[PDB]
Amino acid sequence: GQWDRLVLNTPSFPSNYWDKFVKRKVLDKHGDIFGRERIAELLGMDLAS
Amino acid sequence: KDMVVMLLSLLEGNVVNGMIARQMVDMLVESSSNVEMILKFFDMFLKLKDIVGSEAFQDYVTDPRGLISKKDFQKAMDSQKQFTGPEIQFLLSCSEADENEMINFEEFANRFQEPARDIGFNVAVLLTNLSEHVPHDPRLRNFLELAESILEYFRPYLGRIEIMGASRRIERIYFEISETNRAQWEMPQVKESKRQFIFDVVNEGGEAEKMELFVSFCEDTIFEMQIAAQISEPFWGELEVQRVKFLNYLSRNFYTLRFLALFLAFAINFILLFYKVSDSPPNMVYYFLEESTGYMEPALWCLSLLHTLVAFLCIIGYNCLKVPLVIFKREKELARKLEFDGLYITEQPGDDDVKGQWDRLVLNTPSFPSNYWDKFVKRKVLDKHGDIFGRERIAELLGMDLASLEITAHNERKPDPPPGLLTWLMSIDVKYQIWKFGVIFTDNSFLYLGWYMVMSLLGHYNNFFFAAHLLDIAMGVKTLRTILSSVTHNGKQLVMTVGLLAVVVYLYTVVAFNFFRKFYNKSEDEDEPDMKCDDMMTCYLFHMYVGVRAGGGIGDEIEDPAGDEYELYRVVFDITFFFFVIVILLAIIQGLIIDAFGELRDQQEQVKEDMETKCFICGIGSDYFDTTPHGFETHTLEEHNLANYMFFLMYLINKDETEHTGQESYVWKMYQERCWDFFPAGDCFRKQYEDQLS
Amino acid sequence: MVMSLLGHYNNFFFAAHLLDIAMGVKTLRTILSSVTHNGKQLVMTVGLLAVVVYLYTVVAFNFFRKFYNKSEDEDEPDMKCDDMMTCYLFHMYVGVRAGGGIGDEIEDPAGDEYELYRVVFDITFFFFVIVILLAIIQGLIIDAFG
Amino acid sequence: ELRDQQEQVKEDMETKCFICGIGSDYFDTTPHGFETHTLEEHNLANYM
Ligand SMILES: Nc1ncnc2c1ncn2[C@@H]1O[C@H](COP(=O)(O)OP(=O)(O)OP(=O)(O)O)[C@@H](O)[C@H]1O
Ligand SMILES: Nc1ncnc2c1ncn2[C@@H]1O[C@H](COP(=O)(O)OP(=O)(O)OP(=O)(O)O)[C@@H](O)[C@H]1O
Ligand SMILES: CCCn1c(=O)[nH]c(=O)c2[nH]cnc21
Ligand SMILES: [Ca+2]
Ligand SMILES: [Zn+2]
Ligand SMILES: [Zn+2]
Repeated sequence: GQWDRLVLNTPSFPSNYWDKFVKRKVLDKHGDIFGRERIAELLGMDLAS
Repeated sequence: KDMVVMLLSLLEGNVVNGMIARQMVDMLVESSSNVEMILKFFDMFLKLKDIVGSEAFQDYVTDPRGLISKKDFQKAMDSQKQFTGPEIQFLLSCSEADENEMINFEEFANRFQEPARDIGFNVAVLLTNLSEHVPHDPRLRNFLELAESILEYFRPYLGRIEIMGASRRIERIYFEISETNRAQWEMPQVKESKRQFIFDVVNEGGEAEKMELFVSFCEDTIFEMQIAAQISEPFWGELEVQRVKFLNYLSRNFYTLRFLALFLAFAINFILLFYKVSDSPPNMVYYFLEESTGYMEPALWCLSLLHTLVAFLCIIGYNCLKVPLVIFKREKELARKLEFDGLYITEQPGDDDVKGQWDRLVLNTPSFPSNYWDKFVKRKVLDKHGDIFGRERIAELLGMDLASLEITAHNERKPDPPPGLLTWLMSIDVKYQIWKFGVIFTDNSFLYLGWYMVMSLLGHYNNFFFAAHLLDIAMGVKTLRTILSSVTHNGKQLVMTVGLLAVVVYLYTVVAFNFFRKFYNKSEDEDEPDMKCDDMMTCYLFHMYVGVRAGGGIGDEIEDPAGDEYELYRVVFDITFFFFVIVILLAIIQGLIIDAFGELRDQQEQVKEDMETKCFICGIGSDYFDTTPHGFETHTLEEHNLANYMFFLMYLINKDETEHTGQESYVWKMYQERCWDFFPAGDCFRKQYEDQLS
Repeated sequence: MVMSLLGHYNNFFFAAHLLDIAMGVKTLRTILSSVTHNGKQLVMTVGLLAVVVYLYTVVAFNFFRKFYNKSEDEDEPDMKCDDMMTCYLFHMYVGVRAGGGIGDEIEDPAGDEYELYRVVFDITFFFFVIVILLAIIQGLIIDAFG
Repeated sequence: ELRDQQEQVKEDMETKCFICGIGSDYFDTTPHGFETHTLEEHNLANYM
């Protein structure tokens, strides 16, 4: 669990796993309570893009 | 809350799809709007409590003093998106904003929580009861959906059980569980005790006394919970408070002290490996350390002192932590025997029961119910058995003052003995203390720790006695306990096998002493002969010592019989010795150990299978429940969880009798009478309402 | 791969790759799994064996030193239990490997004031160490099979 | 073999009635049903 923190911010995270949209799904699920910008920083996401 | 209690009382003894429940649902439907308003009140404030702790809110709150402006609060609410605009306006109105429009969100959140918890819990109980007794009603499912947050919040605190009620019908009971009770239950020691109790009742437990054993386990667990609470941390009085602090610290850190003692013993023996013996100092030999550093002797001295100190502290920690449960259990069983069995009134122990004979001392003692709660057991016994066996006689047996019994009832008297050393000495009850000391010295763990302490003290006299404390690794490690238990399991059989081995060797020795003496010379020098079988005792010692240890038997040691008139007799002798003694008897030992392994394994496997296949309470199999998906899991977690029965017992004990409901009073009276018929056996709510539920 | 590369430096490192037969053969994996199943228990049993041998070594170092001379030449004596470390090594090395225990290796106590003490010492060593603890190992393996 | 013989005897006696052969489950449908059956209803000592 500590090691897996590195790959969260990586663009290539869902490289072998099919779901490429899991980051946006998590942002939708937990953005309101935990902050959209904060989730984006955690997951390497560019809110504008 | 009172009105909801009245409604729940109306629902007492309510069958599935009952008229009263359906009319309650109709009333709720008629009052739907106001019910929704109430649920919205509760959910708004519950959600606010978590939102204000949410960090996102902390992002919006910039002000150092912890206050949040009305505008920033509104922005945070809309960001969370869980609230509507009207709800945010209502929250702002309820906020006690100062003239600067600044709000203290902490107090705003904490204000309505505590007042509304009881009503929230009772509303959840009402809705749960109604849902379970009217399973198919969209009008009720809508209310439940509105109350989802409340039910989620109160889920850990809602305990449900099933009993056989006065109506010959299974009834579900809903009650409240305290967070402290749940935490104390979840403590690891309680879990280990639960595992041990389950293993015992499943491997060597009778179904008839299963519920009595379960109730006793619950009582003991409550007592341990009290002990844990007491020891838990948040000029004679000053000395007393530091003393209790020190004792509580020892009790809390008892196991760490045990591990520390083990580590110290290991270090001491590591050092002891370095001794050497020489005639000269560094006719009578000298034992001296050998080290280049030279710092090792004082280290050993210190380690010995610390080990002894830790042993003494472990004694104290045991006496403070675990002895009280021993005394509580012993007092409880004696009280129950007196009240119900009438042991010392009618039956009288057999004189084969040393414990029953020992317990006579404490009957007449004032301090008898010192650790056990019931202080009135003596008067109860006097009422029960006085007429047949004599009130004065019972009073003499139990140390009771018939006159003072009446005065205690007439009014309270205060004979204030201001605290003093002499007053404490008077308070000491010699007979009770002696009985208690006998109990403790009989306790095995106390004996082991005392042996530990004595061996450390002797180690100070001779440092090599510190090696015995390395045997504590057994008790330290569960794996070692299991391995040793494998041997102990068939230990009596092993001793009998050894005795048989001795007997067979004795017979072989007789045969040798009579017919085969010449072959037992163990001397090469012909002038001086050393005959081991010229005497029977020497021959027996020789056989038992060399032959058993040998792989081929005695024939390996004794002289070749080739070219002798008794050659065939001796080869039979030796081969039979080899086969019977070396092969079989040893093989018997190894097979006993192997069988012990399998027996322990199958015990654990059987316990696990019984717990996974059947309910501990009702005994109904997993198949019936699994007819419904996850049915057995739901049954063992919700319907018939034993933890919930324990929590119910605690809840009844804490609750006032006048507040008791009909179900609670029924179960309480049956518990006091020690009747366990209310426990559902062979029946369940599902089975009873099978057709109505579906 | 590393063992092969080291094998190029010294060809004898290629023997380690014969341990791959385990993973190659399912039967070998099952047999080895029988041991691994109770491996922790086996290690604990070995530790207990070491502890008991240590206790016996203490007893010998205190009371039975004279019996631990392993030299026939009287002029030069080789005493294995004049030091505790040497005595422990001697016990763990010879006694366990022996079938009758340490008594097989050390000198006959006949005609000595401590004869009965030593026969108890040797017989108890034999029964507790050689018979039981080993038997515990074999029973653990047997139980793993079942 | 001897161990499993004893265990099987004990399990058979605890699960089924010596007389009727009906299992403990049917009787335990009623609380303490098997105990009542083996002590009162179908006690072999009473037949003797
Ligand atoms: N009446 C019952 N109440 C509770 N559990 C029951 C009951 N009847 C059977 N069980 C079985 O007991 C199991 C309880 O879990 P278990 O004994 O594994 O302990 P635990 O509290 O979950 O934790 P741990 O495994 O750490 O000890 C349930 O999953 C179920 O299999
Ligand atoms: N028809 C039956 N009659 C009596 N016992 C039966 C019958 N069917 C099964 N049993 C089982 O036999 C048990 C009888 O008890 P058990 O065999 O342990 O001997 P006991 O007379 O109680 O005494 P002890 O254990 O000292 O021999 C009953 O508890 C029940 O488990
Ligand atoms: C551990 C003792 C707790 N307890 C109990 O187990 N049963 C009771 O009837 C009672 N009355 C007050 N305390 C009680
Ligand atoms: Ca009342
Ligand atoms: Zn059940
Ligand atoms: Zn029958």
